[PDB]
Amino acid sequence: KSALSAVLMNRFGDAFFVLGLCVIAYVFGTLNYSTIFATAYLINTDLLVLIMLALFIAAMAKSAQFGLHNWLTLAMEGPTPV
Amino acid sequence: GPELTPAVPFFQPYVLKWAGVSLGLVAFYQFNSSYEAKNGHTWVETFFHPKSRE
Amino acid sequence: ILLSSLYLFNRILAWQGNVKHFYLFASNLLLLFIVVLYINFNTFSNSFQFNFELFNSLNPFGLSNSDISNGLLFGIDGLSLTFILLTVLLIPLTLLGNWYNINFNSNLYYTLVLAIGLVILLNFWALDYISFYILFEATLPLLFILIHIYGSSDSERASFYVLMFTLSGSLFMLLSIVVISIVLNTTNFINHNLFVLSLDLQTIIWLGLFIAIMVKTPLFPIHVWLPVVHSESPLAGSMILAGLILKLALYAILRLLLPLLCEAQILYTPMIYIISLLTIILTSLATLRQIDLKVIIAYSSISHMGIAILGVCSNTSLGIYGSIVLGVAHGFVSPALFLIVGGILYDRYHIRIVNYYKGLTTYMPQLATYIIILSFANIGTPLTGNFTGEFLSLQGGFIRNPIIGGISCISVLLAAIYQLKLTNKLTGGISSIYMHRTNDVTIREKFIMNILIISTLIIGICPQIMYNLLYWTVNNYIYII
Amino acid sequence: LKDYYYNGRRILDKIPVKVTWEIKREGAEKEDWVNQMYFLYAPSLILLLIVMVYKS
Amino acid sequence: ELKPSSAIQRGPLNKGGWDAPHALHNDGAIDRYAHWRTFYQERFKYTRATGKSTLIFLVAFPALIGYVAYQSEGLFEFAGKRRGESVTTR
Amino acid sequence: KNPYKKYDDQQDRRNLEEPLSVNDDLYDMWSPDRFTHFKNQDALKYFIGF
Amino acid sequence: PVPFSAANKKLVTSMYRQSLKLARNWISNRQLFRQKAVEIRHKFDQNAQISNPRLLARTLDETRAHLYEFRHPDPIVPPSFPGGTKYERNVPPRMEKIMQHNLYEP
Amino acid sequence: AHVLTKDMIQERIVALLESFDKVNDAKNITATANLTSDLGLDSLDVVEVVMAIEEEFGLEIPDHDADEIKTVQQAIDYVSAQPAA
Ligand SMILES: CCCCCCCCCCCCCCCCCC(=O)OC[C@H](COP(=O)(O)OCCN)OC(=O)CCCCCCCCCCCCCCCCC
Repeated sequence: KSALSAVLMNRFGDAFFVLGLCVIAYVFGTLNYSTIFATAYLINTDLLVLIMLALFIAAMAKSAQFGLHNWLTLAMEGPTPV
Repeated sequence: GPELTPAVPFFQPYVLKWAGVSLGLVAFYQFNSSYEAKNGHTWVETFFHPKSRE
Repeated sequence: ILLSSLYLFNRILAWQGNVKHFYLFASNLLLLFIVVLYINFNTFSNSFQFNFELFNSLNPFGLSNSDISNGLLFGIDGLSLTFILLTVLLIPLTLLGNWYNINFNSNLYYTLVLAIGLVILLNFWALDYISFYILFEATLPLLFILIHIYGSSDSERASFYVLMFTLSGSLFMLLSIVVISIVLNTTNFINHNLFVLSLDLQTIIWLGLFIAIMVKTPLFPIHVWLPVVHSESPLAGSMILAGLILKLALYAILRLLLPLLCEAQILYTPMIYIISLLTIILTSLATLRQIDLKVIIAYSSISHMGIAILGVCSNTSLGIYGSIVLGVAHGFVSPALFLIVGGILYDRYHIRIVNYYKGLTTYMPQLATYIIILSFANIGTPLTGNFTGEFLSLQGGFIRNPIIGGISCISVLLAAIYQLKLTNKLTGGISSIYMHRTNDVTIREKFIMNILIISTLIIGICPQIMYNLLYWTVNNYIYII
Repeated sequence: LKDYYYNGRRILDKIPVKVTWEIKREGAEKEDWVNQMYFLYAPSLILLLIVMVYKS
Repeated sequence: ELKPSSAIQRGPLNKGGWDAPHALHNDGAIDRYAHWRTFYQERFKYTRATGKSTLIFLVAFPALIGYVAYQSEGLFEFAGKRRGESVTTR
Repeated sequence: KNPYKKYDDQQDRRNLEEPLSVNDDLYDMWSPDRFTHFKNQDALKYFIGF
Repeated sequence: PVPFSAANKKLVTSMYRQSLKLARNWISNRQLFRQKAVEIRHKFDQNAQISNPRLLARTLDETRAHLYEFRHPDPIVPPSFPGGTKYERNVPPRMEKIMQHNLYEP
Repeated sequence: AHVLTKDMIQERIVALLESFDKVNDAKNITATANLTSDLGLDSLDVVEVVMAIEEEFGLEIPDHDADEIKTVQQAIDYVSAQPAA
């Protein structure tokens, strides 16, 4: 059950990650770091906020911020070296 | 010193099958690319005979 | 040849008494023949290539060499070649997955299975509305008989569902095809984008075509037949129904609807997006409260089909490519999951209730590993074709309508939920008390599963490998001024 | 014959060769589908993969 | 006096096969639960609760999605939009 | 259910032929965990209040 | 509700054990745990002889309420038991022979 | 690792009871002694003793099985019946 918790909360994060990737591919035409960092300073700010918000929800789940933390303490069911 | 379980042969049928197919595929890829560098075209392309577009 | 090969069939039947080795050999030859056709297929051309006509008035029993075309037309382009390859990859596996569990009247069973496969393969060759419709319907009586005679306890209701629902949608498609026939006096797919009907008549013809699409895909809210039919079908029926037959609807959208009714399709796209979003969300949530393994697996297909619909109706090249890739990857992975639940577990225990299953990892570690792999493939883990299809479909959907595709992005989570909820209970915990230990997966079962996993992995790592057959297709159907 | 062979194999756990019911199950066990699936179907699939690679 | 022909010899219908040992120990309670869950449609009735679910999912939710999908049709264009540019077209 | 009683399936805390509720899938061992120390309403109060 | 009976004894003994478990759960320091434990035993001793029904039932109800007011969020359990960190870890498999399901195929 | 024996369990329980101050006598503690009768332990006192036993061998006694042990031999056979202790 602890494993199911972790995988599902991080799939919630990954859903917002996929949303962000779709926005990024549509707006920038690419996923490469070079091009996105080349042209990001000219981009409309509402679009950048949409992209960054989706990416931050993903990172929030990964880094266990107070929105989506619950799996972090459940993960102590695994062996200690894990 | 921990106990010993029965001896098991390293190269099982699955090892031989999967390694053989994979390595043969890579060997075929390299042979085709070399045959292309020499002959001018991939050796696999020679078997391609579609009707002309016209 | 045909005379001699019929003699060969007859003698084999006389001596062996089981037709199945001959059918396996014939299907393997068919796959090799299709690969030879692919070798000789020209990719730098958007024209149909291996054309032939049947039942022309000048040669009713031969091929037509006449200046008047009144028979049924057949031929292939890249789009149809893709699905034909999927079909001929799948057919021998559907024969091999029932090699040992059919014992009474097995010759008829294998004949039905092979006939259904051949009908679908011919359906992908059809080049006009009438030939397409004929091969579209011809599977229904074969499926009715197969499910009625060789299905599980509730297979009578299931056979009646698989006949009646599909007939119901097909008859409205038939209304549309009749209207096209009498209004245009032509029915073929080669030049049907050259005919521009008035917008009003377009709007009317679209409705019949889309009702048939809604039942065959299926889409919400006319999906409820598919879990029953999948659950009660024998294994070959389920494999064909999930891997091939549902793909006919996506193919129908591309081949029958978009080239002819372009403007009406533009007008109707938001309604399609409503229906597909309802399909994805509601069927994904309904899966969470199912107690039959085969029903759960069947419900999964509906949500993936919704994602594919959203891609194929997105009016973008990425969306259409994603829809096709998703169709192929689902055709690999869903038959594997049906093999696990209705072929391996069901042949060992003869029961499908989820309460009975727990902790299979102890005695069957290999089956548990297969379950884990196929589960993460089914929920779109990257490097799997399922991820490529879903990701591209969602890109196209989001471009077509940012709000609707953005909300559609929740399918990642929802699919993860129902699938991993099943696999968590199947593999973890202490071995169940209700079942005795059985054999782990056999060599035949592993062979089938390995074929399907390697296929999905190959197109997951390099999806571009399909592009040489599809790059015309991703431009043939979008409507931009 | 098939009924006798497979029933003896299934109950006794012994192969009916060697000739009195030997236990030697390790190897020498080919199923009736292997030749077709490994020498026709599988090479066909490999050829399809090669063709797709070079067609691309 | 009207009887089937004496020339007909009918035997039993046996499907044959090997009776395997019973690997599953059936629980009657679980089977009854599964039967109730599988054939729920045969017992369904329209009450306040079930009707409320019917109205939420078959009427309300489609109407919300439809309003959204017909209001926002053609509204957004995002490709390469720059600062100060409108991302909306209307 | 107290886990020191004996059950035919110890992990699931179920005995053979025990009747199932119609919503049994929401009450078995694999269902989401339930917390006893506070009532759900009071826990909502505390969480919102924090 | 008997002033002195086997059922009454079972109840009071279960409850006094509950009190000592609770006190151990709540108090980190061992010395103070012994203090509070001694005091619990004193409280349990003083009300031992209550005879009339109303007073005994009232004292039992009020001590039940006291215990419920002092319940611990997470008791201490040894790891190998139901609430334990090691419960059902590495459960040794049942030893069991392979039942066959198919005449032809293992 | 570490493994206990029946005599180790017995020696630990005997030292445990010897440490208790409410007991009648130390020399009179037998393997088959009754705590209720021979040692004259109160209703609550035997509870305190069972709690001491579980705090000593690191196990958890349910209510129904705690009240069942009446003799020292009963305690020893119970503690040897438990794998992790
Ligand atoms: C009952 C359901 C309704 C039935 C209505 C339809 C019944 C059809 C009966 C099946 C017969 C169709 C398949 C045979 C026709 C193909 C014969 C042929 O030669 O194709 C001609 C085509 C071009 O050939 P040609 O112009 O002569 O030039 C050759 C140069 N060397 O050459 C080619 O390009 C090769 C074409 C390959 C086509 C692949 C066909 C795959 C399936 C073949 C068998 C299907 C059997 C289905 C049985 C169930 C009934 C549907």
